[PDB]
Amino acid sequence: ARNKIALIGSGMIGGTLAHLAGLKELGDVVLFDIAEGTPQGKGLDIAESSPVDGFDAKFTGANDYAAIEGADVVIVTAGVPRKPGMSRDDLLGINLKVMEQVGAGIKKYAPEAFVICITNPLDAMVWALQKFSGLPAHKVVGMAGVLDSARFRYFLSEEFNVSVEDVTVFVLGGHGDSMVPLARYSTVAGIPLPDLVKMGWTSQDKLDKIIQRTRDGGAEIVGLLKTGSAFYAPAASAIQMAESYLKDKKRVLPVAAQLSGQYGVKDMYVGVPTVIGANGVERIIEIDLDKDEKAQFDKSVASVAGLCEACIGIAPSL
Amino acid sequence: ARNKIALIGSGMIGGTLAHLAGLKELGDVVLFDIAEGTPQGKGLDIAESSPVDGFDAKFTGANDYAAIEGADVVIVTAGVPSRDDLLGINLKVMEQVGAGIKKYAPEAFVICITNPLDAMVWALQKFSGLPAHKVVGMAGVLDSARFRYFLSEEFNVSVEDVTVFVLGGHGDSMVPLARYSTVAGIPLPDLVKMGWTSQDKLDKIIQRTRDGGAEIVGLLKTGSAFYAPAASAIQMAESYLKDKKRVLPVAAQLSGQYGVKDMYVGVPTVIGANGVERIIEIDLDKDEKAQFDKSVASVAGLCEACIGIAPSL
Amino acid sequence: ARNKIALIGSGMIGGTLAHLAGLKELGDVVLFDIAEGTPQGKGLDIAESSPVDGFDAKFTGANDYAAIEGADVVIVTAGVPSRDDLLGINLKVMEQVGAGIKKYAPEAFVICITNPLDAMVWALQKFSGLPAHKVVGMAGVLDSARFRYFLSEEFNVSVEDVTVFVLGGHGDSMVPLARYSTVAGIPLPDLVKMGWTSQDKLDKIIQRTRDGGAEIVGLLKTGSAFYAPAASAIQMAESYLKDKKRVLPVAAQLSGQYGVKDMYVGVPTVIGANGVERIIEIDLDKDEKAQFDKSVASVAGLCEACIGIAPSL
Amino acid sequence: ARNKIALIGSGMIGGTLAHLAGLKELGDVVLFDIAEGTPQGKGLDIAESSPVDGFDAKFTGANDYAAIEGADVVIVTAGVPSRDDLLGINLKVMEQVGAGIKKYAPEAFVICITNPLDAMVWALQKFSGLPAHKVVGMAGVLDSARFRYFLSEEFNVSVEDVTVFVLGGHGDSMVPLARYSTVAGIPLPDLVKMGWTSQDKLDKIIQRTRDGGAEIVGLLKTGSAFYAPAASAIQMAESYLKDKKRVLPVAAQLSGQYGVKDMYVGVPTVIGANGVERIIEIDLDKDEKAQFDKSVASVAGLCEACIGIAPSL
Ligand SMILES: NC(=O)c1ccc[n+]([C@@H]2O[C@H](COP(=O)([O-])OP(=O)(O)OC[C@H]3O[C@@H](n4cnc5c(N)ncnc54)[C@H](O)[C@@H]3O)[C@@H](O)[C@H]2O)c1
Ligand SMILES: NC(=O)c1ccc[n+]([C@@H]2O[C@H](COP(=O)([O-])OP(=O)(O)OC[C@H]3O[C@@H](n4cnc5c(N)ncnc54)[C@H](O)[C@@H]3O)[C@@H](O)[C@H]2O)c1
Ligand SMILES: NC(=O)c1ccc[n+]([C@@H]2O[C@H](COP(=O)([O-])OP(=O)(O)OC[C@H]3O[C@@H](n4cnc5c(N)ncnc54)[C@H](O)[C@@H]3O)[C@@H](O)[C@H]2O)c1
Ligand SMILES: NC(=O)c1ccc[n+]([C@@H]2O[C@H](COP(=O)([O-])OP(=O)(O)OC[C@H]3O[C@@H](n4cnc5c(N)ncnc54)[C@H](O)[C@@H]3O)[C@@H](O)[C@H]2O)c1
Repeated sequence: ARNKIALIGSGMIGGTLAHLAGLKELGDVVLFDIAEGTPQGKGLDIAESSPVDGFDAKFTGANDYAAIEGADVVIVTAGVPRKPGMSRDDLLGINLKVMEQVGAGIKKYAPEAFVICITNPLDAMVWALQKFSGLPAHKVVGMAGVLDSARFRYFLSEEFNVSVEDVTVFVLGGHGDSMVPLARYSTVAGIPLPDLVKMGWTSQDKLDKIIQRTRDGGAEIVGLLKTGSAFYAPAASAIQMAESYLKDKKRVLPVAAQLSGQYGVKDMYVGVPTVIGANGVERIIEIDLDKDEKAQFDKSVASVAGLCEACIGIAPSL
Repeated sequence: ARNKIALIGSGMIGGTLAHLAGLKELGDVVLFDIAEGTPQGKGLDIAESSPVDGFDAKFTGANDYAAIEGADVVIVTAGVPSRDDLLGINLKVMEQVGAGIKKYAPEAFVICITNPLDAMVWALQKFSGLPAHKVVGMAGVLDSARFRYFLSEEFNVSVEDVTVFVLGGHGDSMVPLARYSTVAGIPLPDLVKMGWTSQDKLDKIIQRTRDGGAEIVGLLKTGSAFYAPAASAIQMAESYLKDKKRVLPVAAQLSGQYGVKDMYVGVPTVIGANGVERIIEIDLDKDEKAQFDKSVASVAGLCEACIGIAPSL
Repeated sequence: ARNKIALIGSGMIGGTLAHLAGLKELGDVVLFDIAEGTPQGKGLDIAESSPVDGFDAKFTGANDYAAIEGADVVIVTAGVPSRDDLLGINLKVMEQVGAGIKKYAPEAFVICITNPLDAMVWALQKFSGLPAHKVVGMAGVLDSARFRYFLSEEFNVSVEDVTVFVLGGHGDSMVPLARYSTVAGIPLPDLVKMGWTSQDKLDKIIQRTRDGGAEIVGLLKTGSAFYAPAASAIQMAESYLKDKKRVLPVAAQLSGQYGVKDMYVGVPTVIGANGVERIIEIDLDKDEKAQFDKSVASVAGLCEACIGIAPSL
Repeated sequence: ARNKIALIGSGMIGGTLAHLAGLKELGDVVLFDIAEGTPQGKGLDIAESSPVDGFDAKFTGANDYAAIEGADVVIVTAGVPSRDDLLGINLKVMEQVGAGIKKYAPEAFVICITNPLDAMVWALQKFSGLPAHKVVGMAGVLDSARFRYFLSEEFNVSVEDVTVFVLGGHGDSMVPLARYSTVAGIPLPDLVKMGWTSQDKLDKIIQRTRDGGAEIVGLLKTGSAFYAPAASAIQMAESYLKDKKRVLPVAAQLSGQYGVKDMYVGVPTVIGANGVERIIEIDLDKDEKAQFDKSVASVAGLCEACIGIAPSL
């Protein structure tokens, strides 16, 4: 029988996840949304594209959670944006409620799924989502690092004029100010960035500007598109996480995972390097940070706790 | 020198074309549009996604036609969605696009998607002045894709083992040939005799193909199909770039085949490094010929109208 | 957990099978053989190739059947290349492989490539006791692959657009159906009428497909074909593993279809997660029916020769 | 047109190159060899496989160098498995191969695989007289692949998340840099501290990488590795053909970098549409410098023996 992949949210990222899941033959897809028609339409559109490329996959649009029954992977993009100066508490209120509905859906119909959360704000929403759903935490993760890592790698490849395949980056934490990059564990062909700077490939000021561009990467795309946000690279990033699970690949990926002691964090979701295989998060890799790195990490973890506490405020259920 | 692909139009189809061209490593990509920001944002988003799968391609977003200079392939989705109003709006778009290509990409293989397809690609090759064998319209591959998918469902077999044969345009102007459509080489009428489905059901599947575009519009509400149309045009671009010589149903200029001259019609073509290298002229029976003729006459009308807006044609 | 694919025999075909399974990411691979060193060697070599393209798959070489335990797919190329000496040697190999499969991989989909194919797959399902819908032989896809390749060269079109239809086995036992072979849905006889080729040329192509294996042996001198056969089996494996429901010519057990019972014969099948899910039974004309029966009678003879050797059957 | 890839040598490596080149749609392929039938047979066998997977590529087996005319990439495996006797035999081959490339493919990117590699590639570019930035030796990619595979097993992670950095050639001439080899950006020496492994186990993996080729020869008994060597050369070719600018360890001509002039050594290179577009010059510590200089000295030694046997150089 084929793997089944449910996508909870059929907006621009949802649709892109479906298309990539077909192209890559990851299994049958269910596109779920509250909007009537959108998931049916995209699903059929993608299904109609399939003979051109030759992949055999079912695409079902649904407005009911029962459609996701037995899904091997669920990818959650359902939620609302920060439109445009609405409150920070307003946002959390709407998306926490969505995390509660989705969490009930998955618990009922797809309890054994590997769940990948994309909904913002990520570190909090994925934390709310595993509490609300009750799934084992090693089976519920947030996508954030792979995306930041993709942007950073892309910018470095431009800066150095080498393949994106030969750039490696190491990032912890979440997006924006919460990102904690390690330049010293980032490389071209294994040559660490500091050594590349020593050799003149680029300057420290330029590397810093590239790191900042990475922090602001989501907002840059918003600024160019105006009416929506990034969907191609976010979709690609989550599909890479799903693929590592489906194929038991044991990729080492930066993902929002539940820490239970590591880096001195407990009962919370933080962007860390994880090995993702057929049993979800199989190992969380604990590096030995230096004093500056530790400071920035502890600052990032504290900022995420603050958000989680705001969520407990609005939804004390948690 | 990488191949260069220019996408004129950075809407939903344009973006999907760019993503596929990236994923399939077809070359560097330029997203053109009149709307500032959109091409640039989609291009950067796709570029940023590239480390994930590891394709190396440049994605440039542009608002100036000069950006398409030297493009090996150009895919045109520009246009807007009164019959003589939409024609006049879209003809003017073909006019600009034609001028752009003439100036900056004269050696390109050009694939037109803008509706109404047969009239638009016909106008576009006149406006651009490019050799007709290098200017084609995508329509058949999309209709053929929908029809195969529906048959795949009905018969519960792989999409890869269904072949269908279509002439003409979309909707009422489509001319399918059941007898030249098959599963593993067994023609549809033989499949019906074997009990794989009924004629009534086959007829409904043909009708569903006719209405296929309107079906997706009714489900999406705010816009139209873009995955299957994007995939269909990429297939045509890929056959050119790789000199594959696939036999694809495409809007091409006929010059005597099927008794048609100086007109674009959906016909079976072999597409290779030289563009349209061959047009296949099949022997239509009486009823097929009548359907094909009605279809060509209807394309003739749209063209006559276009002449009566832009006498330049 | 990943799919597991067990390859019984690690010669040139087995190694190619392993490499293709790797590149296509069909799952973990077990190479099995008697020759010491060989399977462990090719497995390691392929494994060490894996970081280049980035596929993650285990390659285990083994000289003992226990390594194949729980295989989702087993592909058997084991055997040796007088007629009653060939049947005797390979019958004994089919017996050893069958008990191996019975003991360790009873739920596997099994694909037999050992010659003479139609008799050995029939022997293999009897010895193994596996359900028949789960034991098939590879022959039709290989013949069909060659035939399509020759036609693509003749017509100068993509291999993707040529479909051929073949029943029976290799050589003189092949029964091709020109009327169910096409280019983009146009049957070969109709392509002859358009002047794309002649009937003489088609006949030579058909004879070339009958002799296609001997041709490669005649070029190589010291061995036989392995790339096309390997690719052919992998397509079969893949349709099973991905539940594609491709319609493929395969040696399958008939039980009434075409008038044949308790015998394996090359027929069109639908291959999906349950193995052979349907045997397609087309309406043969009088001459096809006669050619089919002659081919079936010939296979009946080989099987009778086997029962005389191994009354177990 | 399509890219053209000429394979000089149609043994096990050459056939695998041709298979990979077809599968990955890198272009048309010419298999060359002095042996009659072999290249024709492998070419035909692979071509006959093409309809299964659907790649469109021509395969030509030839026994005359004129067949390679116009080749964009040439991959040389020609050769033979007394040290001065081996150098004498294989230098003869590089002279003949050099003469054919010079006459028929003077604009090719040439990838040399024939042993002993750093001497033979050096010799090949002198005999052929092609620009040095267009003639390279494949060695480092293969060592890097084995090394990354062994580490991937060691730590139970994807092969895609291991990076290794290697200078020099094979065996004792290899100069790995543990500090520039990683999992997910974490260097080998730090992994030891974090207790993921021990220094003693790293050392064994390094030694295993040095003996990797001999390890495969021991398992196969009667030949040497061909899957990983073929994958490695294809990666290099592909970086040229698709202008990827991959950072690959390759035998390249140094002209000052690392203190070496007019000699081929394994170094980090950026390979793009112009061949070796950059040679990366890292900052070696004193022990790495001594290791590297010892390795370079042993390559200079071989080149001198070569001049002994062929003063021409
Ligand atoms: N984490 C990251 O790295 C990252 C990057 C980019 C975007 N995002 C986030 O992804 C989310 C969506 O992305 P998008 O571009 O598809 O936006 P979108 O608004 O187009 O998608 C949201 C979809 O969710 C549906 N929805 C709304 N409420 C729902 C509910 N209660 N139940 C089920 N479905 C519901 C909507 O109908 C809509 O189709 C946003 O929250 C955005 O911030 C995250
Ligand atoms: N032939 C077929 O089978 C087929 C199928 C589906 C859709 N279509 C057609 O494809 C076209 C585009 O589809 P879409 O879904 O991407 O719509 P879309 O509106 O999302 O894309 C059109 C884009 O073109 C731009 N545009 C308008 N005028 C322009 C100009 N003069 N120069 C540059 N850009 C201009 C718009 O700003 C917009 O971004 C439509 O005409 C549609 O009917 C054809
Ligand atoms: N059916 C077809 O359409 C078709 C086409 C081409 C070739 N073939 C057949 O493919 C088969 C193998 O081709 P190849 O390239 O692998 O040749 P090969 O000799 O390289 O492979 C045969 C392998 O089987 C092993 N073997 C021998 N006896 C065994 C036993 N009792 N148990 C287990 N293993 C045993 C050998 O050690 C050898 O490694 C041949 O039988 C040939 O006739 C079939
Ligand atoms: N440098 C590396 O990293 C590396 C790694 C592995 C193997 N190798 C070497 O690669 C070479 C190829 O190995 P293989 O598996 O293909 O061996 P093989 O013996 O199977 O292939 C050699 C082929 O070259 C042919 N040949 C001999 N002399 C020739 C000539 N003058 N002109 C043209 N063809 C000639 C032979 O007929 C044969 O078909 C071997 O020399 C091996 O030592 C190098």
